[PDB]
Amino acid sequence: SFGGVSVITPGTNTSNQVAVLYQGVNCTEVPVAIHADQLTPTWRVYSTGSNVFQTRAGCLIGAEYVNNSYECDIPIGAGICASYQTQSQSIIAYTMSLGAENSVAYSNNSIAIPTNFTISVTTEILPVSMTKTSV
Amino acid sequence: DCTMYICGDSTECSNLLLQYGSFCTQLKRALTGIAVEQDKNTQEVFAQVKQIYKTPPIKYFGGFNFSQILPDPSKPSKRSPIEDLLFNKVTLLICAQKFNGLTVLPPLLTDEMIAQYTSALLAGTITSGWTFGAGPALQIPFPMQMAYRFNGIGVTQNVLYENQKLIANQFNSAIGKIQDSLSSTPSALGKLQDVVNHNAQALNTLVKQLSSKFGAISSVLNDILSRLDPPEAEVQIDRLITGRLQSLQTYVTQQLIRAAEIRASANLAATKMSECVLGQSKRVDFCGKGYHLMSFPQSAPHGVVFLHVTYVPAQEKNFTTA
Amino acid sequence: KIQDSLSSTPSALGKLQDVVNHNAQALNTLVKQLSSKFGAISSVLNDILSRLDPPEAEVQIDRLITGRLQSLQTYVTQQLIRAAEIRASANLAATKMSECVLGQSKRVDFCGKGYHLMSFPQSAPHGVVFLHVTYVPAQEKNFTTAPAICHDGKAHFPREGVFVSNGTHWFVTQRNFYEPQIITTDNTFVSGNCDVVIGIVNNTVYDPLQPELDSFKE
Amino acid sequence: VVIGIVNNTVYDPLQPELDSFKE
Repeated sequence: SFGGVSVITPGTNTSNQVAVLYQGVNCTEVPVAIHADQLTPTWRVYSTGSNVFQTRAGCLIGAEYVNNSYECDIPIGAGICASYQTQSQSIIAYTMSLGAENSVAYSNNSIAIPTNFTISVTTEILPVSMTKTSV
Repeated sequence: DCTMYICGDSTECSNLLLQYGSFCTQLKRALTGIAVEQDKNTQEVFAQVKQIYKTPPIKYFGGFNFSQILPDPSKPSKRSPIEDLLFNKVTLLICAQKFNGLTVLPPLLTDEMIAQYTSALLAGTITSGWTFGAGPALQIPFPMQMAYRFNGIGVTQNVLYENQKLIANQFNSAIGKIQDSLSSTPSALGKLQDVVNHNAQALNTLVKQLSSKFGAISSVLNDILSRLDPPEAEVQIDRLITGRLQSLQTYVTQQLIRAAEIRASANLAATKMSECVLGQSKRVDFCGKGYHLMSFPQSAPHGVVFLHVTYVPAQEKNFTTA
Repeated sequence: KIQDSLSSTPSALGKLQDVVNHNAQALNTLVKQLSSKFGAISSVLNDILSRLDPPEAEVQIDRLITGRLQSLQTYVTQQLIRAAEIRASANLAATKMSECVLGQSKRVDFCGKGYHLMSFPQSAPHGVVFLHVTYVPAQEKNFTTAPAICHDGKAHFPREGVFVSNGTHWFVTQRNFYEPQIITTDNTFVSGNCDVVIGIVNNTVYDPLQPELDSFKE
Repeated sequence: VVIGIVNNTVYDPLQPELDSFKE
């Protein structure tokens, strides 16, 4: 029943907690049924210990789902993102948000015309060349 | 996964593989880079709007019927009939056999979010015109916008106002043949099928390549250990590791070229979406044949479909000029 | 504020840094690969020549030659792809410099978000930086419009603009800056009849010539 | 100076309506 493991961690300069994602394996399998002297990865201290969430891109251990929406920080797959914020700081796994809803007003005899303007300056960086070498 | 593909979950095979250095840290980086590039490609094309606009409940745009492109709330997903027809024309034991170390990762953006993005673009381009490509959406009646667009191709705006009903009927009749022209001809969506066919065939060939002797006793590790003692069985198996590494190199080598080929088309699609949709184009034969007026995007599996509305002169008449 | 944004954000120049970062680890791996035995007795040629006779030395050193040749081929194979990837961006930058800098571009979202006005280039290590000046409309205001106006039983259309009213009097103004004006016989052109367009309104159009004329002609 | 020019008359809206009343 082999699978694959990925380590989701924030910056080590900031925190020291990690979340392990078992990709391609449902939660009910070995991920929550690990046994001593039975599995290849030596580290097993995480175990089940609650905070077990099922995702279409595998089962991840160490984060708790929150029914909110923020910009994607660390991509996971199938529309799930994780970050390191408050609920005393833990690791959450929310659903990616496309943006804020905005209903437009339409009428058959209405129009909108601006009265002022604004000047803005934006930047753009483009590579042009690479280093030369010889062997 | 190198270890399982090259070595049949053995131990001495892994010990011999360890002597080849970083011939797999290099192989495990290119694929991750390709995956990140693929994730960025779809985001660069569709994520061009700050907010998610929604159409007003009332839908009467002066005679133009946009029901064929607007989302359908009756269906479980917010997909237009054209989008469903496109989605039902691309088909994606072997899939459950690839336990040799070859997997497939799911895309970051779900199709139900690409549909939301497409709906937002459609609402913005049907309610505000091209004014929402610079700042916020600005109100304008649809006939006024169409008169504005006719004014950009050298035709006086009075032509639309004096022929509004006929133009609306022509547009409604023209948009009513795309569904038939797609449901009848099966080769229209032929470009998108190759993208998955090549990726399936490459994996199939890579899996089939595992049953090669490579100038050795046999292609089965257990069979070659059960017949020869270590001192020269170690030499014999080395041919298998060399051959499997050489075979695995070509796969990523071809994938690196295919990634660039796909990226070029993704950039072209992004440019088309930014120019033909969010505005009006003067470039000849860029947003269709004739004089470009408007465009609407639709979502397809691993691709995008554009609908170009153009202006084509009808029957002529010669004269005498000075 | 450009200088402040550059000095505050430490990851603005990320595209240029990747180009020079990818060209160092490649050489690092190419030089670290020299420590691999490649299935031989040792990774040192002198050690092999000092421990074995020529008849077997000429066999033991072939494996290292093949492995190093393969490791050298992979490097140039990847560099050839990276070179084309850089060349495509160089061509794009050349086109952008030709269009946005030496003129004004009508292409939407090509030389900045908004209505492009000007552009200036700036030199950077292994790259180039552009500065796009645009024009973004500020706060707006809704109004009430009408497709046409019919004064003497004849339809009238705006020559350049759109008819607009504040609720009491009708006006004509341009499409990107509010500037009301009185409808005259030179701001509009007559075409068609008074029963074809949908949504026309009844109003009058001023004629500058007639009052000054009959005032003077009398 | 023009090649292929033709001879015709251009109507001036000013003349009839502003001379009939000016009479």
